[PDB]
Amino acid sequence: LDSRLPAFRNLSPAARLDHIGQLLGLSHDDVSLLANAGALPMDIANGMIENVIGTFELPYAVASNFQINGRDVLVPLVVEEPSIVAAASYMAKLARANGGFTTSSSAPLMHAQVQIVGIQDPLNARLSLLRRKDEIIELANRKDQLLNSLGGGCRDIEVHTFADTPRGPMLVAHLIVDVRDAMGANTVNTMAEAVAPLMEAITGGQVRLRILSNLADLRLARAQVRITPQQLETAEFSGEAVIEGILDAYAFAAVDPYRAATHNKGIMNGIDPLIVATGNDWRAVEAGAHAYACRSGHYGSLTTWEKDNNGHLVGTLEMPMPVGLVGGATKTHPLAQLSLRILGVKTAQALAEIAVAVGLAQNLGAMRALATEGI
Amino acid sequence: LDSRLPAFRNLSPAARLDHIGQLLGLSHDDVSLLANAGALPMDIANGMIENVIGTFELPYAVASNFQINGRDVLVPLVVEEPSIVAAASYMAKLARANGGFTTSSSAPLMHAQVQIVGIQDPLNARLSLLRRKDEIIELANRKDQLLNSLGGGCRDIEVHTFADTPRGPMLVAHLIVDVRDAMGANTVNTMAEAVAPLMEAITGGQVRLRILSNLADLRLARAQVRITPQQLETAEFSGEAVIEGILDAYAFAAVDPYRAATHNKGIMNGIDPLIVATGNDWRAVEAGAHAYACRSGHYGSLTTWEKDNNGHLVGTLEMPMPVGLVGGATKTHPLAQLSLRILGVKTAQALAEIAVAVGLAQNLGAMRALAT
Repeated sequence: LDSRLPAFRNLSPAARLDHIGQLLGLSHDDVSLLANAGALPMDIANGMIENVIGTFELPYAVASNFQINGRDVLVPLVVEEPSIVAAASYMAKLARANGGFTTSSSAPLMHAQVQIVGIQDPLNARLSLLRRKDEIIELANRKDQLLNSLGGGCRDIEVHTFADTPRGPMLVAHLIVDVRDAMGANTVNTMAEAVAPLMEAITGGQVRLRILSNLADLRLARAQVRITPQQLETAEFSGEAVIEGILDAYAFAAVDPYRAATHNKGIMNGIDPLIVATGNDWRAVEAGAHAYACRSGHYGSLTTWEKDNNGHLVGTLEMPMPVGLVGGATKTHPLAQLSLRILGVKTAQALAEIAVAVGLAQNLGAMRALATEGI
Repeated sequence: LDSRLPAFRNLSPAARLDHIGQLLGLSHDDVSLLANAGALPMDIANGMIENVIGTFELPYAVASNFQINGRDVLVPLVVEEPSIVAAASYMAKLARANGGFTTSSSAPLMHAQVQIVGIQDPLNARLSLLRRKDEIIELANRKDQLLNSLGGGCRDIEVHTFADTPRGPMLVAHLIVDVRDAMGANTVNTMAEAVAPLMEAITGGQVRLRILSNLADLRLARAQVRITPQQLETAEFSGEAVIEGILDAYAFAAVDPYRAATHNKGIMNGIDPLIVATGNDWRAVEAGAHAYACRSGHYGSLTTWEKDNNGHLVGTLEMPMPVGLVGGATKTHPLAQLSLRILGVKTAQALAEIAVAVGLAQNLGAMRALAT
């Protein structure tokens, strides 16, 4: 319940573990998982990917001070780069004074693309599909009733066209599916294959690809922070000046893709480590994050920074966050299961909300640093 | 070296390791590193990042069959998702028949950004900097004399302007630096801080940010592959039909960002694992890759696929690839050092070339699967 971890940064790893062991009430066996190497059995490892000849380790750390919608959370991170954990913890600390981080998210919605070719009337074919939308949605939904009972399932169908391409005219259907606590790939791919035949019948063309889109722009996670001028006071700068500089730094990233790429990288320095820690696919999160950053036809910043009516620094982070609590290595990796135990997350979207708060804090630290450094 | 690794997929991890051990001539000490857990000492781990309480493992695998510019290479990969290693190995295998992968790259060039504000004459200030470009380049080239004798160093300066910004007018200088075998961040950031004072004097404004740009578009790595129709016909599909479908798949990715994001993700499924294996920063490679994919204003495909004059399928992958043989975890992690040993790479750009070939092969497999 209290994530402030005093002196944590100077406690030996063992001491730190013990600590985390107590405030979370961790089981004996659970502490053993991080106290001795080899938590990932070779036969579990050998079953995960192919041509396995061993394992590879990265430091497992915990960021402190985080507070999500008023409640404290400890955050596990796996990465090789220094400063990330510290910066995240420090900004999280400044965040608590003004209420911590405020988050929210959309329903866990993923797209499954169903590409159709060979139709001479793609535009007309599109209306035929929309005409029988509910018929397509039902076929897809009778392929996984458990999910429907669990509160998920196909909720809609969008169809897009690309009549003129070097390869001919293309029609692309998008199955919109609520995947509850899964990242969604197989739930979605599965349904895509189940409707493909019916779509062929309705359009008269042939389905080419049936697969999820990593541009999960219907599964957004949101986070907000607020920092006051008092908190940003350094030896040589006024907390106000620093706020103004951070604003100049954000503007620079909003206009220059060379700065934006770097700016967003910092955001991912905070997010990716939590993804690995929970056994999730970091390539999926990365692709969705960057593709979304250039949705305006201009590669820009995923976060926003402004000075509010009180003169306070307020930042935002809204982005796609496809992540899961079940699925793949999230279940088979003992440490992934433990990370979820440390986080206390009950839904995939809850984990997603924590991800953007950490990403927002990481961006903040990076900018505060650059903004406060002297010539 | 012969990277066939026959029956490798079915050998036990121990057998696979021994096999990699003979084949490479690794010492008992080196094999010991993958044969027992804990290759990464806590005190090494504890010094790597902050608030450490332990370690986290991921499978360490080796993709087979790769051939770079005629020479065989074994490729280490660390990832949690299945199919990646197998797909990469299988496409590499098809690639050998037609010469394997042909690669190349630019010099290891990185940008260091030096943002300048507080001036009412940015456009004019820019010419003043260009006027003394050489004076700036030399100052920077002293902050790191070792780099220069190794064959690297600041090689140029570009200056860009942003006249109207809701925050005022902005001038941004770009130091172009050859970082040899480093990824470059600290080499570049240091030089940026060394010139910032001189730039302030020349423009009259004040330096805000001084930091490298992760959009490493001056450090590109290139890979090519060729597959014949014979190699691509299944029990149910004709090779040419398959080549044609792959072509339809590429076209789809070139126009639809929803497909491109997925298409490019697959490319990174192949690249990121090699990055982690060598202790490199995977966020840096990811950011540069995707930012580069939408440079034209439209988020598209990093790879290209075409049918050449003899009807053969030919793909390419050109993209920024900032990686290092030295720097950070690449040196302190015993397994990172071992991965470089297995790779046999002598320069950072050589590792970069292997990265795009693996990324190209991964994209290929994904597409062959879906059109099949």
